[PDB]
Amino acid sequence: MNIFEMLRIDQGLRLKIYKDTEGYYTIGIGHLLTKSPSLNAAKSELDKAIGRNTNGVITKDEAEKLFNQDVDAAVRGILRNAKLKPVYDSLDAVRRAALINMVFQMGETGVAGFTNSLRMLQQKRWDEAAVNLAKSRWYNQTPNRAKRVITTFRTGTWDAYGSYIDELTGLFNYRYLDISLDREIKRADRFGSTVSMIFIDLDFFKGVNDTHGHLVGSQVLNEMGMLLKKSVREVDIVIRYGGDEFTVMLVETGEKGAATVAERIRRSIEGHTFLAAEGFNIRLTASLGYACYPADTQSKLELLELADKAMYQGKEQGKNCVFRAT
Ligand SMILES: Nc1nc2c(ncn2[C@@H]2O[C@H](CO)[C@@H](O)[C@H]2O)c(=O)[nH]1
Ligand SMILES: [Mg+2]
Repeated sequence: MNIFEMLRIDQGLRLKIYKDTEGYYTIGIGHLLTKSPSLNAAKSELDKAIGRNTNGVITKDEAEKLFNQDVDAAVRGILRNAKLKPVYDSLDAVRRAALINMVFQMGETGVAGFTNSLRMLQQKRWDEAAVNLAKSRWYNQTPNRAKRVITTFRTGTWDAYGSYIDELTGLFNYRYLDISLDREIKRADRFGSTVSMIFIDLDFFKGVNDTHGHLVGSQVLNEMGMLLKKSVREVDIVIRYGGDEFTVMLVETGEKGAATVAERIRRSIEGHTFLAAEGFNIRLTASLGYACYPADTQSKLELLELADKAMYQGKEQGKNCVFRAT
């Protein structure tokens, strides 16, 4: 965990322009391009910011450079702010990340208005700072993010963000499904775009544990996570759940893209030899099901239900297959 991954959890990563909660054109890890209603003005600013003719689309490397520029500007502003500089200078690196996080969300002036919280932070009175931080419009507006940021100030650890990471595979875990889904569905609702969910369940995975032992099976799941990430884009969200069950949430594409990605995943699993560098010859297939929002449903919960039912239909009809919700 680090400040990039922390803000990616809180703000997502997007490689095409989207609209934030106020309707403002944004890209990357929460980089506001403009408040202008003009998409053209947003694209002209994006080209200046990246230093390329982007037509509204950037690479992950570009988004992370833009993010680092935004962190540097937040720190330089903190250091020029008489109320924030002494607190920042006094904090350790993790708690500085929490302060920067607040500046990303609400701006420097907003953070500087946390008079009593800042006092307690400068005095290392962590529990009192956490109580004071929650007495704010910020906490009420975004309580889940504020609780994470507050826990980071209270503890000085990354644990509130690490609890979204699956230890075995390094993928996101089931706790991230709520956050990521709610966020990309809302962004799609504002923008008129599509979100698709793909459920993937390995076929006969118990047979790997039976033949090679559970430690080998766990390494197969780790390699499966790597293969899924290689098969999708950096804006797509890959989660493990549980056991040999994974989800992929597709962002920034449509129904045709969902079909293409699900078929690519199925084919890539079927063609892959697992643990080959360790001398194994493990072969697997998977059953996949997917559904698209808003085409197939206008309920996020139903979207999950339909993709899972489509996957199970594949399981019942021979496995090694992809079904879209009917
Ligand atoms: N090796 C291994 N097997 C698992 C893990 N999680 C679930 N499983 C097994 O995968 C099978 C899925 O049906 C079940 O027997 C689970 O016990 C894991 O982390 N490692
Ligand atoms: Mg299975």
